[PDB]
Amino acid sequence: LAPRQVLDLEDLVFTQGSHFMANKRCQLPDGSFRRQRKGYEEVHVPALKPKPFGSEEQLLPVEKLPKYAQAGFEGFKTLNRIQSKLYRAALETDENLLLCAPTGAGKTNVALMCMLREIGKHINMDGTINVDDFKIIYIAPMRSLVQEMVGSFGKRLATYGITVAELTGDHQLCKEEISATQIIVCTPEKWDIITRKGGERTYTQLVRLIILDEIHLLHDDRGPVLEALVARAIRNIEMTQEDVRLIGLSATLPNYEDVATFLRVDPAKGLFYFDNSFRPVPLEQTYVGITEKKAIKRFQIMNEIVYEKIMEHAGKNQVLVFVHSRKETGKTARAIRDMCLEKDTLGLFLREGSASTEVLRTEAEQCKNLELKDLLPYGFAIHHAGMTRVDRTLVEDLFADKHIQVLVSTATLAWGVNLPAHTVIIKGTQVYSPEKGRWTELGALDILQMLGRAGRPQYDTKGEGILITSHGELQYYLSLLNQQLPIESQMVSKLPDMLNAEIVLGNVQNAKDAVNWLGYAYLYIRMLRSPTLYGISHDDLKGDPLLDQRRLDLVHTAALMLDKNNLVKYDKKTGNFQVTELGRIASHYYITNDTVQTYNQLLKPTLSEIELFRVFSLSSEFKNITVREEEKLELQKLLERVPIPVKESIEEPSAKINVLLQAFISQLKLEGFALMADMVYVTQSAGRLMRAIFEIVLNRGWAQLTDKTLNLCKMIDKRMWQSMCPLRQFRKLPEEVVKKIEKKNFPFERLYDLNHNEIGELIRMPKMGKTIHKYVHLFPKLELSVHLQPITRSTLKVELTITPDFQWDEKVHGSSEAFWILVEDVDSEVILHHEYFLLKAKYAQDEHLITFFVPVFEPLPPQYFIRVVSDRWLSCETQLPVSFRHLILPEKYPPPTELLDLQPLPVSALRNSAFESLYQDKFPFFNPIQTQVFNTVYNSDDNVFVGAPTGSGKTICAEFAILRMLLQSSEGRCVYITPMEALAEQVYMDWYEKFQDRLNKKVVLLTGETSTDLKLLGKGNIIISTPEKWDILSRRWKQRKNVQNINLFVVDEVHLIGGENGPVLEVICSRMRYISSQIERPIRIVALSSSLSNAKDVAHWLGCSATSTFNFHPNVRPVPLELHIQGFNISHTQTRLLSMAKPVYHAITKHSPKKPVIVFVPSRKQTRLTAIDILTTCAADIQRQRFLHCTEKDLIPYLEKLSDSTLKETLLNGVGYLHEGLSPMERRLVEQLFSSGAIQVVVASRSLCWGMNVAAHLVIIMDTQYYNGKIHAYVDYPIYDVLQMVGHANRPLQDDEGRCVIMCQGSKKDFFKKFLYEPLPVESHLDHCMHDHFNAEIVTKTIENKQDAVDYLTWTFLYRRMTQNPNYYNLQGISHRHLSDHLSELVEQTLSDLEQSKCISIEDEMDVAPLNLGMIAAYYYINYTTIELFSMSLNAKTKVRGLIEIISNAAEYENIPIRHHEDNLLRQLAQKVPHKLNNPKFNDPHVKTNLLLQAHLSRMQLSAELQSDTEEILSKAIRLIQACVDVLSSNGWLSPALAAMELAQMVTQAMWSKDSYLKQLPHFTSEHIKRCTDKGVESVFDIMEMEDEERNALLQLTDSQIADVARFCNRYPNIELSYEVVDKDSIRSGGPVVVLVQLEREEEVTGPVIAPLFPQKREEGWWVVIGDAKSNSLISIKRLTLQQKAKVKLDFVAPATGAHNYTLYFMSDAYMGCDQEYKFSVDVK
Amino acid sequence: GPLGSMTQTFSSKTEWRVRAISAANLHLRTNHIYVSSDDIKETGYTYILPKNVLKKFICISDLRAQIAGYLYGVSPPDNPQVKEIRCIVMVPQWGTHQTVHLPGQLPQHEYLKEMEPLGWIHTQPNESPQLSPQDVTTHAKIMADNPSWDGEKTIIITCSFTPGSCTLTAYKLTPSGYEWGRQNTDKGNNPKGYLPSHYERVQMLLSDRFLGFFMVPAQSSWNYNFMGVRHDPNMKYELQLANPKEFYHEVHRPSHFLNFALL
Ligand SMILES: NS(=O)(=O)c1cccc(O)c1
Ligand SMILES: NS(=O)(=O)c1cccc(O)c1
Ligand SMILES: NS(=O)(=O)c1cccc(O)c1
Repeated sequence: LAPRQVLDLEDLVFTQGSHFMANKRCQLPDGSFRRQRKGYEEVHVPALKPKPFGSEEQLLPVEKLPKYAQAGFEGFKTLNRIQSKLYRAALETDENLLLCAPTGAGKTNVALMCMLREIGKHINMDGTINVDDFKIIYIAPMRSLVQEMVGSFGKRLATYGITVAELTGDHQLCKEEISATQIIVCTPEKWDIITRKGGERTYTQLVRLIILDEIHLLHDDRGPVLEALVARAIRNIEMTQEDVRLIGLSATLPNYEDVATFLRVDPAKGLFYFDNSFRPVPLEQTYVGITEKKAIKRFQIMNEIVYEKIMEHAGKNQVLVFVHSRKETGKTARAIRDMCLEKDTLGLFLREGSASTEVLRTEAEQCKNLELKDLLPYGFAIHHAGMTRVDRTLVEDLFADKHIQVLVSTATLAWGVNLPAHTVIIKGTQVYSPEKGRWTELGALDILQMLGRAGRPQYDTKGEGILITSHGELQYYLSLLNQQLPIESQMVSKLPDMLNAEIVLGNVQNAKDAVNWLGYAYLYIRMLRSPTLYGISHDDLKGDPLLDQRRLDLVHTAALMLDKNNLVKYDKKTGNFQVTELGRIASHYYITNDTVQTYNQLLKPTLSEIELFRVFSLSSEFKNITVREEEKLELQKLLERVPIPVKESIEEPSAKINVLLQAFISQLKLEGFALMADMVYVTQSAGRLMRAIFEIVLNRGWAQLTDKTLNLCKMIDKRMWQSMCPLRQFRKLPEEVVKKIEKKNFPFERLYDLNHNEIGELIRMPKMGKTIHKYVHLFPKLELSVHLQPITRSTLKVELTITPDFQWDEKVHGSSEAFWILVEDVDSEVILHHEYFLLKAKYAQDEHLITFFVPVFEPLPPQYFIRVVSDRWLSCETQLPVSFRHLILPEKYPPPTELLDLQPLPVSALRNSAFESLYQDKFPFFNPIQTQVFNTVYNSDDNVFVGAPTGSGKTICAEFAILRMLLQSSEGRCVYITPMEALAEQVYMDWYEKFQDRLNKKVVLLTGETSTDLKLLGKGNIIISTPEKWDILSRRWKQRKNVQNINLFVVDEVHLIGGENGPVLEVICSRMRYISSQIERPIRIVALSSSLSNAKDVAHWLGCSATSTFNFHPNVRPVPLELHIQGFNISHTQTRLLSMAKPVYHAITKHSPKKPVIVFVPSRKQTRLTAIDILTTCAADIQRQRFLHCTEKDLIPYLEKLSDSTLKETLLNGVGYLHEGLSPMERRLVEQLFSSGAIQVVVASRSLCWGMNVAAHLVIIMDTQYYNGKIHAYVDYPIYDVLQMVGHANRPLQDDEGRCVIMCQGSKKDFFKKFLYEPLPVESHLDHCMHDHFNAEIVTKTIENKQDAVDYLTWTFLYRRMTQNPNYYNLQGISHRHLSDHLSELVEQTLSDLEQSKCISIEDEMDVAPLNLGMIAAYYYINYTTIELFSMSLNAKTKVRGLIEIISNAAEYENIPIRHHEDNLLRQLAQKVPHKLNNPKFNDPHVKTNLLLQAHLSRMQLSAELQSDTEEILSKAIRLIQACVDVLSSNGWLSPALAAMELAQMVTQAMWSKDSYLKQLPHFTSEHIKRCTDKGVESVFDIMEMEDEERNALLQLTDSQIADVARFCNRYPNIELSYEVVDKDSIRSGGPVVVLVQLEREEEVTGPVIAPLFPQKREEGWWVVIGDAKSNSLISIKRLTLQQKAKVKLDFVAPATGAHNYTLYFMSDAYMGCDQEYKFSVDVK
Repeated sequence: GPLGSMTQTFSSKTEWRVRAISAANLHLRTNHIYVSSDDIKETGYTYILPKNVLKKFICISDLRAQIAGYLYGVSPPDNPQVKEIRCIVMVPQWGTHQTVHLPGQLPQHEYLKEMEPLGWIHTQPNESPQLSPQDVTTHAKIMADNPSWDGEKTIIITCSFTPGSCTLTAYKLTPSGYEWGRQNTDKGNNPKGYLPSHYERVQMLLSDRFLGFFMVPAQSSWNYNFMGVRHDPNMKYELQLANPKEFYHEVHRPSHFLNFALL
């Protein structure tokens, strides 16, 4: 550790890259010989003989393959030799493989066999492939190779349903195809940059197979990318335990056994080496090394050798010459053809009597490439990249058709096309490398590929490869092509960059991690095997045999480099590595670490375009660029005229680079070959370098520089300046007409107002006015509008409405269009806020709503600005000024209620020994708040408001009120409302203990079931309910006297009126005040709240006198709260969380080293990760297991009962975690371990912050945002959640203080300080949520006209806040008339919506009345939109499947949780659903709801969190079904109504229609019911009516389970049914048909329905239906509940005379099998 | 001497490049802004200029070509002797080192209707102990064509480029100044009749207490020093609430970009 040494990495680099030659000798095959000639040596190597066929190794017929793999070999008889040797390993095992073989020997078809093995793992029983279960990565060095592989793999695999595709260039926008691509083909660099980013919900986790083609690229300067990939893959396997198969495909070169080690290939199983005798066609090799040094003579010697070699093949063999410049192809073909002309040898290529000459003549005439014109008639051709696609195809076809005889080409053809040739000549091995800034040798991979093209596989008996080079390189190339150039690691040069990547990912957090990581590099393997090659003494190795010290030194040196350049904070003592935003940007944009140092040093907010271009030009990627004298004058020209001035002299490379960029944007042609290659190299990387600069300055808030930089990105991409007509960006438009437009210099915007006539006139080219008009309105364009909503005098909420104002067209806009929203300050200098905005094609015609906060101050600034600017189109932007001249700020909030210093109030103050027994054992005195409010709460009847921080004990104040009520009325009724169900449950437990057990009163919890809840209201003295349960109960207050005779109404957490669910709370509170004003005996109200800035408004709305509203501010919490806010200036979530990891541990050891700690984290996965990370940091620290405070043995019993291994490990080391996916027992075990003091730390997910029964000394909130998968974006924690989390840091009976650390993105810091240090302002959102409440009030005749609706509103918190903060509700004045107009408009809009939905009628545009649909929506408490959609969908022929569909698309399910982990799960769950629908559709909550319903009816499986999801769905299914029943009945449809009635039974018992009723009985399964039907029993009464002894042999029997079977059978409905028709022998037509129907139950109302698979406890419901099955006509229906005996009367109107037979139906809603059916037929007489 | 033995080739070195490089550094001066208080006593109101728009004005300027903005403001409710400059308006314009060329038409926008015109601010290459006779002529001719400019209320602020800094001094015309200026057709440096008793210094103070804003042309930009042919004393323009672009911004010199691509 400590005695580290700082290395010089550059002195360890192999500078020659792939040209490095580790071997000192080269052994030539037998028969090779050397001949000398004037100026050059020739070395001939004879073609090898193919090896004998071993020991009867037989070629494998495709028939012998596994049948699922045979389709991938369609059209072949037998595998080739290498495939036959590889079949078992490739297809029958999952072994990692390394295959070394000569180029073209068959490696690709082996890779196909591996892919087929992977495909086999996903073949369903129906023969289809799961395709969404997996992904395969094929990594190829060159892009042209990538494309050919996409073609060939796609064609081989089409028959399987497999999609193969290349990875696209704009990953920030296009990932939708990647989700449909099973086989991704790409370069190493692309895969590196993709796995470098986190990616949130990536697809990298599906990758099961990686193929690394041409892996000998390890020896190239690109090799470290492969080492990075493999190291990352193997370590990620370790930290996932999910295998990935690795397949390496290699040339036959030394060290292949070390490559195998590096890939974790077992040599005895996965290593295969095939020497060069396995080349598909043997290769005779000729190497020509020129000794001449003088340039001119050397070039002529070259051309002479080429000519003479051509002459050995003219007329006999095609010859493919490879040269290394596009211009050089033509220059060389011309050199040779002219030499042939002078020597009268042109005739040997094209003889007479062959139509080939004519084909060449005619195809050269119509070719239109001038060099091709001059050459094709002579049989010579050229092929390079800057040529037409069909002209390259012309060359390829003509060469394949043997017309061309001499073809001069570049490397691109060798990599991209499958075009072999008998003779191949490599003319010179020097190529210009702009990155190296100099001429260099061709890379080995290029040489191998080019020579691999020699010899056509089935036309040639041998191939002939001639390589021409300088003499000093002969040995090098002789080694490369004869199995002897060893593969080495080029990695030390890239070490710092690679290390930073692993740091940014969190894979490496310290030097020990980095040593571990380097242990997976190919560099490490080679260092172990050849230390002296890598600068290590043999003695040094024997003293450091695993090279631990050497790796620590390498990591140390790289870390110091990165720390110097501000990518990483490196602590040398600990060795710790802290990530930075600069480091992250360098990794994610593939920037070398020196470049971001430069950017950080030179970027300033005041930079001009001038200095921006210079900064870019200083990038270390260009460090080898020089200014050659021969380039100067040309450059000088451009430098005298560039539109961006250049400060430095043309002596400086910086200036050449700047000028190259500006020239590339201006699309300037340059002449020097050096200059053009350099310009290409500069601009190829300009894009992502400038995007890195953009991200830097954007996240710093630098408005001007952000504008200039994004602009420069777009000019680089579009290759034009801003000054140019943006119409140029429609490539389809003629350049001539856009130039005509440019000439008139008028503003482009003015085109939007004219028409095709006027535009054609202004252009002076009317011919196509229309065309240009079209394009003008295709140009992206947005309209902007704001609603300003003051929160305080210093914080402003903004709602921005984005209205698209252009025609969409997929061929110009694709499927999405991206923008940045930038909120800039008074001076357009600071970005106050910014966010990415994506306009999808499916919403191109829709307004989009964006909401954000911005700071404001006093005196108000003139204006802010909202810019919305395209992320890719130049000159595409809209700026909306936001002036504040008429902003109405709210009044500064009042001072808090002073906390008076009172003597602590003893419990004895209650003056009641019974009452005092509730608290006297808990504490001696009440805290100061309870002490201060006691007199008012306990000794008066005033309405009371108590606002105070969470943890101030406001619940005891509610209890004071309840005790007073108990003294005034022995049967007093208090109703207590709290907004979350988990809080309701906790309060129910404590208050049951207090008031039922110790005071002998009735305490009840409302369930949500109307009948049950009305009973509970009648009998209970303390009634605990969530808001909606009380809303449905209290709407019917006119007809429910227990709702009026409420003595006391307590509402807890009332500040939540301002939150997402606040409207229902506000309504029920308003209703209680309204009832109390109506009944002349007032209902006392006590409201409890977090500290409120506008407490007085809440109090006045609830009728609290100033003397009884206690508005305490956060500083008065009884346990003082020390709150720290830590900002993290990192805008990438996964990186920010990483940077928080160690600070979490330090905050623990700083603020609570000994006492309990709760850490809140944003997600389920993060609980586990952070628990582990705390443990890891613990063990590295001196203090390990410091968080366990009980013996391992005292904890083991607790542990064994869990199903999570990680949870038992972490608990064993003192750290629990809590997330939704744990069993409720597991949550209980962890919580009890935490309250015991056994475990000191617990990591909980945010979603649990409302249902936790633990508290702590220290709460740490680790980040304040979570990922919403439905909208695919991050969402801020609501402030209410954060207040609740902070409130967990509160232990009155143990601590002198509570401590909380909130770690947040830096941009959020000020906001939290504003709304945590000070009391909270809350507002109403009732005006956005009125329809259901208005509808209900029109059902109950509270609202009978529009004036009634206004008066109604007068009772609400909305109405009070409209006068105090008008702009928040879009009022512009507080005058009484302004308010009246506003309320009238709100009323008008809401009533109009309801009337259009057919829920209400409006007469004389004044009076309103409920319609059937509104009454159903109100009765069942269903969103009116749901009921309208029901009315549309239900169709009198609806089947149970259509019912599940309709009800799954109810609005009540659009908020059911969504997590795309289930997506794949879900895609398999839809595979077996018994009923059929049209489209599987991703992750919309409706389809998850339908799926979980399917899994309920047919008890498919037992999910985890989806089990709670199913429970929530079942909480509303029954009411939706009953609403459907009412709709169908009101329309007279018999069969769909009975179908829905059985669907209620189905959902209750979890069955289908064609299932056995015996499925309802406990402890039954399938074989039991099959054998019961085998013995004649298919009814529950069938099993009841038989002696016990026989029944026990009839079924597999357990005695004590029979008791639950018996409780069911005795609870099963056994109703005997009578019915008379009332005096219908004297019936008249059109009059009264009255049927009396009596139901008598033996004695079965002991309690609820037995339905254990239903989450709510239910009571049996019944329907009596009179119908006619002939016409499917519902005639009469009544709904009833039965208590042993009851009679009912059904009404009908006689329709005709005679022949009338009606079926009577008795239908349950809870059980199956006990429906009854009778018939009756009285006649009209 | 040699006719061909020592031949050398001229290479263009255009003038605006050096000035663009120079304008890039203007932000350094916004932190050394000095107001001349040399007038022992004050004649007129007291004008208060908010720093934020002054800094932007300096930053969008050029070291040689003068630029100008119109001044709009109000008196604080307290005392009518204070004039708070609330707005600077940039209109289509060009200039030399001596003068500015502005359209005849004054700013017209509803957003300005509750403010009163207070004159104009302009840059100058060098400090001067006297108000320019060009400036006197310009202010007088504006007053003669626009009765909303009261000579006792409208001022001229000069922003002179002292080395490393900026010096602001504020003047008003005197009645003799207005009468001479409005009939002066000599645009030179020493015209007939010009008198130092044609102007007088007014008190001016820089403030951070409040912030001003800009208005700019609605469809063009303000800088026409590269499009001089297209600028005309009778050109009309609307305004918009937005901040001005800097002198050498690309939309001010489009011919430099379209001409380079023609090489
Ligand atoms: N596709 S991979 O190499 O196995 C990989 C690497 C890192 C993280 C991942 O989630 C996946
Ligand atoms: N960011 S801001 O509120 O608009 C602001 C404040 C102070 C001086 C300024 O020039 C601008
Ligand atoms: N706290 S922040 O908004 O994400 C931020 C601020 C400064 C630089 C950054 O890279 C990021």
